Amino acid sequence: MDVSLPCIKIQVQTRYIEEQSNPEYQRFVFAYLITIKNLSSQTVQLMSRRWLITDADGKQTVVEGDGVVGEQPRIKANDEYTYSSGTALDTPVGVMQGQYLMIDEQGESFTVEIEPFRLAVPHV
Amino acid sequence: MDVSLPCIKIQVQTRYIEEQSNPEYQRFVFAYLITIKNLSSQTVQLMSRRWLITDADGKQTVVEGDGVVGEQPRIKANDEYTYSSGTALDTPVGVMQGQYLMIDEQGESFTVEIEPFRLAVPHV
Repeated sequence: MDVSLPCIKIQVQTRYIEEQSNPEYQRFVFAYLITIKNLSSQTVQLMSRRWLITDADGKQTVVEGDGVVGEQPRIKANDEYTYSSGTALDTPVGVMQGQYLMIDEQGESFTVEIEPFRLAVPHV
Repeated sequence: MDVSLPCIKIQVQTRYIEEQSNPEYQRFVFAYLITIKNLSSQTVQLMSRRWLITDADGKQTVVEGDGVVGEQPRIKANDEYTYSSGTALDTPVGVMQGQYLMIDEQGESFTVEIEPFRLAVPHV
């Protein structure tokens, strides 16, 4: 009957933290706030994460581990989980992309892609 | 920022077609009815498909082409598209899995995985 992977919708908002940064010393600090909405009919659980973080010059770093912010959130159908974290770059703009490794209700592994998004100093 | 690919829910029901089959001659025919639901907030379009069909003895076949049933359905948010089609195997059971290639509202490509489902003679 269901033959699609559980639908997980991810949104992100970002903000440059001027109070933690030092442009002079090439240190640009960003905060990110991420919402994970379970759009499937089962409860799912975020087990681990892997980030690929690229600065504006193209320098790549990998950051992985279990959970987000120290936890493995269990998300019911039609529920969501939000958290925030941060990264520092050597440049005023950069990109993060990666994946969450989740499990479904039967303890089955599935990977969820976090599409690339930009980190940027204000530019309106 | 939405940073996951559009959520597309695929469901399926299959049926063995006794009138089209000939067990004596090892010919087993199944029909399949697929519903594709747009759970994102943009209009998407299904452009092509690719199937891997596996019979109960492991014999594999690939079937691919543009559209489904001649069409490239344009599917709005919270609408759905249903079609049926059919496959014949040498064996009373087998498996189908594959992919749809869709485009999003900006006309970007994304692949939707159709997980394995079984085709089977009735066995209740």
